[PDB]
Amino acid sequence: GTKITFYEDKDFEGRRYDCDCDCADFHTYLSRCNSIKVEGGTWAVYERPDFAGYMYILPEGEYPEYQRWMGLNDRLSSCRAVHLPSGGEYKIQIFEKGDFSGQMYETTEDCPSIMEEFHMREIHSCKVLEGVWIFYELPDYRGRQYLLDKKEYRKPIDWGAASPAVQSFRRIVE
Repeated sequence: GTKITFYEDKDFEGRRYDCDCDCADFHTYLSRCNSIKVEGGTWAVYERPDFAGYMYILPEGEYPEYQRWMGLNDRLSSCRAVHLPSGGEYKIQIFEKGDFSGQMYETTEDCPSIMEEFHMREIHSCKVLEGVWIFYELPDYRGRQYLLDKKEYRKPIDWGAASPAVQSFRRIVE
């Protein structure tokens, strides 16, 4: 199936820990993480146990330093595999105001700049009609990441955000 390997040092050195299912805490086994190998699927990794703190999405690949997953540092301690619905597609509605109000935009495409495409820098509510998406605080898929996995989000706290700042978003594809 899918599998992720965490290493305490850069370049896949040092003690390691392997997962193939969700893990709410691996701090018992690894006190830091400086490189990751992801196989067979896409994973969400979290700064703190029980899927809290900053989140980073990692598709299949080798990550020999934390910068390669846009990490802030080497502090990671939980992870969840991102399950994509079989043969599914992607559609999202974004709203200018809370509770699905104000100006709406509906799209099936990745958006590297919400300002250039939709002339907004904030999203106050959202419906994911199909698929799984990532919201980013900054343009070009940078900053805080938030995982939006298919259905309704009345307020930014519902996707884990303390503010409505979103400036790019994209689909998690196979």
